[PDB]
Amino acid sequence: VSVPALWSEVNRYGQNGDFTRALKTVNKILQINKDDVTALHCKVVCLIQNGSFKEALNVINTHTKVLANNSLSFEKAYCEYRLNRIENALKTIESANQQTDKLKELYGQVLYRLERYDECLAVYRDLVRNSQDDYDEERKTNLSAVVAAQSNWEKVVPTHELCYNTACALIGQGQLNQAMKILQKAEDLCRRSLSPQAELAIIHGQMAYILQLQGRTEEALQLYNQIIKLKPTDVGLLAVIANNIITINKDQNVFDSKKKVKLTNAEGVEFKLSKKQLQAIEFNKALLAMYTNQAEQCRKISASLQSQSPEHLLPVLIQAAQLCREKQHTKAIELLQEFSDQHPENAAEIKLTMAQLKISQGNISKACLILRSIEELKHKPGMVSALVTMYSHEEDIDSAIEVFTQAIQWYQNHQPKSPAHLSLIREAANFKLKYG
Amino acid sequence: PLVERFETFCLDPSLVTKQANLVHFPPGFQPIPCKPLFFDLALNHVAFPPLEDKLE
Repeated sequence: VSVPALWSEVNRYGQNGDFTRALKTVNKILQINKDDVTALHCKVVCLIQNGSFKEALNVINTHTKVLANNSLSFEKAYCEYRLNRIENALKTIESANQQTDKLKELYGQVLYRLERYDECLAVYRDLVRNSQDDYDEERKTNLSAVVAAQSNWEKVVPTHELCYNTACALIGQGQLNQAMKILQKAEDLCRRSLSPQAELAIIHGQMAYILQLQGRTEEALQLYNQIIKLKPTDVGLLAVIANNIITINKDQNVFDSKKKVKLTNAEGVEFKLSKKQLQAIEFNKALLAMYTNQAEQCRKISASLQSQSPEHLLPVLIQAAQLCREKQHTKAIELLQEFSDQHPENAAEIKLTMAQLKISQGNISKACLILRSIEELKHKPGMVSALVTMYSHEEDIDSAIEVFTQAIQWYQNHQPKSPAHLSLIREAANFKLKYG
Repeated sequence: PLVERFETFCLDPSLVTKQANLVHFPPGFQPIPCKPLFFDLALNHVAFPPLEDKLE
């Protein structure tokens, strides 16, 4: 059959939409002639569209000797990225001779998968502002997803999909009341759309999160159970819902907690979820192991998490909890002490826990001493109240009034005439009245 | 817990007995929000090269 005839059939079938028989005639062209770079480009494109990224990767690797010229940089990078080989895809995109729009957008997706939200946000801003196409709403909701992730985990102040992502961003920013209203607006936009229930399942999964945050635990649990029973096809959403149910259950529904944990560790979960989400999952299952007498695996998870130095979730406390549960917590004393010493920026909450441990049975004076050592939160009305009542327990009146004086002086230096300031002055005045 | 009560001057005499309740010990669980909706648009960019140079 004449080669232009096969090319015309290939073009017609490629614009038709299906690709299997297009691949069959492309490889017929290949067996006709071995040295047409367009034929192998069509072959790798057909393989990518058919979901066989490994086969296209193998073809590119085997034919790299003859490819040359422009090279299949974008196709190889996309095959690596879809094969979770993000690290190699980074240099595959970076080592390309020329940068195209497809390469830039693939690079943005890879950077999102790398949690490098700054460069990903910049490149996707450039993508939205520069490239115009038929999926501009998809680009908008992807940029909104990036900013929502950054605001939720990196602590950065910033259609139903875009509304849901805006609700996610509001959740990250700390707003909860208007998040429910925006999620209801997105629920309306979804309900008018399909009349495909997984897109409503994720909306309800985010709704139940807000319900749990505000204290409405029962409705959140019912929503989570109904979402789980609806069986959405996603895997990351199931992990998020499962660990939120973990947090709701705490140490009560351990039998369902094991089920949620087994749903939390599935195939592809480590790639769909962020690193912060995975670390919080590790923290949650370490907590569950602690509450389920599993100590060795709890310690293993805690050590593995500490090896990564988490930004927000300090796991040494869990280990301290371990040494508090087995009643030989004298080692925990120096453990938290040295952790606070090595990490002055995180020492404050560690010493706050240290104080509670040093009021557990006795040695209250040392507890007050380590409470005083927390300079960051020293002049707070609650902590000075605790110090005053502790000092009054053993009648250290002078220490209590001197604590009052330091708190008052610091408040005068920083925020004079505050309502909390005047409350402190009046409380100190009446305490001195009732204690000379 | 007292960690979430760093305001006012409640007497809360539980602080001097065993049940101090200064902080969440054992530490509390950490729920995570659902991951934002992201779209793999790069699947839309894979297509045949221009065949106009090699058609009939």
